[PDB]
Amino acid sequence: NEQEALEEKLENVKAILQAYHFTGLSGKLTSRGVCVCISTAFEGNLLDSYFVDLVIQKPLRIHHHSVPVFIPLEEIAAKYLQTNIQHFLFSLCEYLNAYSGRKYQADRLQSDFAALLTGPLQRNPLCNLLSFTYKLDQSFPFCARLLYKDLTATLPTDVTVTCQGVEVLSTSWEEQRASHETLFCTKPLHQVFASFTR
Amino acid sequence: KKRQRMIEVQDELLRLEPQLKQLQTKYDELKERKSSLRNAAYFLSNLKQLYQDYSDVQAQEPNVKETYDSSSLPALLFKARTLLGAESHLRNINHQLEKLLDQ
Amino acid sequence: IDKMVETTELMTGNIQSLKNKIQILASEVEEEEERVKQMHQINLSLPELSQKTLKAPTLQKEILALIPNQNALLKDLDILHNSSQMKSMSTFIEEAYKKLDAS
Amino acid sequence: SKDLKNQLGHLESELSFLSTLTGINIRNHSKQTEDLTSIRKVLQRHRLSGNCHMVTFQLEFQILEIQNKERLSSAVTDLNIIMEPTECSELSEFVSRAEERKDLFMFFRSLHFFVEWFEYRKRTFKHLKEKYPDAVYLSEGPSSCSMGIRSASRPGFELVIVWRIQIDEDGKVFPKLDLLTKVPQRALELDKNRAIETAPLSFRTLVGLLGIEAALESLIKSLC
Amino acid sequence: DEFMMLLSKVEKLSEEIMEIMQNLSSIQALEGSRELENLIGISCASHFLKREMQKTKELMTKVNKQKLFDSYEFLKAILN
Repeated sequence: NEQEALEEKLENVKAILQAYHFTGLSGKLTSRGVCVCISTAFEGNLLDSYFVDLVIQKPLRIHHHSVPVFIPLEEIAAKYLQTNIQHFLFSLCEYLNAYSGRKYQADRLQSDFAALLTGPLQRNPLCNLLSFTYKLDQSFPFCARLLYKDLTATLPTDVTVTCQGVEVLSTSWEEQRASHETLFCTKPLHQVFASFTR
Repeated sequence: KKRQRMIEVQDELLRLEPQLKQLQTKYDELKERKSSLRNAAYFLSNLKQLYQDYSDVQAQEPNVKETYDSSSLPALLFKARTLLGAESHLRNINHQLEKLLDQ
Repeated sequence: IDKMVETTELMTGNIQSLKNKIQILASEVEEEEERVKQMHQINLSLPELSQKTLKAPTLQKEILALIPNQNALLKDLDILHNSSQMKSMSTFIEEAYKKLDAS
Repeated sequence: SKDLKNQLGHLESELSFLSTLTGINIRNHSKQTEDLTSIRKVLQRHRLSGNCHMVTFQLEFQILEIQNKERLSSAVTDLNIIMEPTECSELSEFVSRAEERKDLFMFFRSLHFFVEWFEYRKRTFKHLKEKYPDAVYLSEGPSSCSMGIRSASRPGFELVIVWRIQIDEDGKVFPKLDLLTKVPQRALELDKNRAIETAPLSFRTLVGLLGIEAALESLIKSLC
Repeated sequence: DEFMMLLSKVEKLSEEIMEIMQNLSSIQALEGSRELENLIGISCASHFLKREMQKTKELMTKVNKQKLFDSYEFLKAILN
């Protein structure tokens, strides 16, 4: 009777909410307000997800969250909480996606291509500064420094490469360093390393 | 005794640095703001005067065979966009036609 | 003490000089920032565009440097703009569009 | 059966609230599961249609969940989206870019920003259409990129404002404004001050000085 | 009903508008280059326009036969 149709509607709406769960940002109604779930993914590889608690009463306040402290959420909250909360959510999505992508690139470099790297690469918690020396198999030592002056993009804002411990003696080193600089500036980190390793 | 002098001098130096930075930022944004405002005012006044002192010569000859220079080609080309896109525009309204007849 | 007191005294002198400069510039800018809007009105909440759009390359020069033989195409572009067939076609399209907007 | 009706109503209200907050209204969703075990590999195919307030879409993708002892890797193996055949070529270009990049969230966010900028453009053009109907000639309509300003005293003198919305390679969305003037050489031979060649840069400085609609209304008043 | 007259006159106009469309090869020469098609917005291609006009005829006749012609307040206006 009506029970079967009611159960069908219930399962349909549950499936619809589970479908919203995959769009990246989800919301749930609670007593104090709305709990928002934010998801991060890079190149289709899903990663860790976080949550934020909000209060509906005026003025809008923040109850608690699990976002890492070094993420500058206080200023963006102060300047977009009261107007266009959806724009606030989208900007927060931008920040988390960029940070997760940068961390994923750094971790993939650390784990996969450990043979070419000689010593541990210096990394900051925000993962916006990298500096490492590498030798690729003759022996062509290089040192690379990448600085990410922006926080909403996964591509370096400026990259520099130098030859340390050896003087430039042929155009091969010059073309190699120019190609490395261009690849760093345009293509992702691990892609080029997987490219010229063969 | 001199250690306290060390500490305090470093204190005022540190607390005066940001004020200098802020003043520099305010000055070098205000300069360009004023320059841009003046330039925009000049352009607007000049364009207004050009239109005003032209508005009569067109009335003297209403249908003169007037051609256009190379600078007017873009706009004319932008006028031809729909001319080469009208059929495609029809497709859109044709789609809207179905959107109109979905009843 | 010697070096760092010298540094901070030079810095505070520069701070005072910059404060005087910004004060005099702000006092001077007033006359022109009311003079600009003499014959023009002083001033729908559209957010202000970013400076990247302001510093982006414009379209007119790109079009001019992108298409060759300006006159070889204009010699017929003017003729077609003086033709009435596509003018009537454009009037028909405009009438259809305003009919749709009327609903 | 009143409690079940109450729960259904509450779920419907919550769904409507979430849809109007996020801005995405979804259609029916279909799921298929395939087990390909050699350490476990599962292939899940999802299909769903929907719309964002102005534009519909239909997407279908498949993901490969690799469950292991310590890791659970999920990768979008294939995705395929279809639009309705609009006249926005850059929309199709971005659809192709997202298809060849195999990513989802940036597509949704870019679509949201694009429809947001489109709605501001349409609302701005239509307001100025009615504010000064005797000096505005919207040749293509409020849902287009062109704006045509013309004086009824003389049809020869008129100019156009081009407002475009562009999507970069990364995925961001930014607008751009320019003007094109169809001026006869009679004005060139009349005025030797030569204030027409600098119109683009000066106008772009003007719009960055006091706003967008302010510059537009100033131009309308000057042309009046 | 002037719609019949306008349709007839545009149909008679079509032949010579495509004639003048094919008069010059420079317009055909610039075709196929995306550098202008993306700037103008869609494309520069008008070759199936015959089918377009011959298809709009029945559609328009059927249309004539049928005669088709802050955050607080925003959030609170939805919960009601």
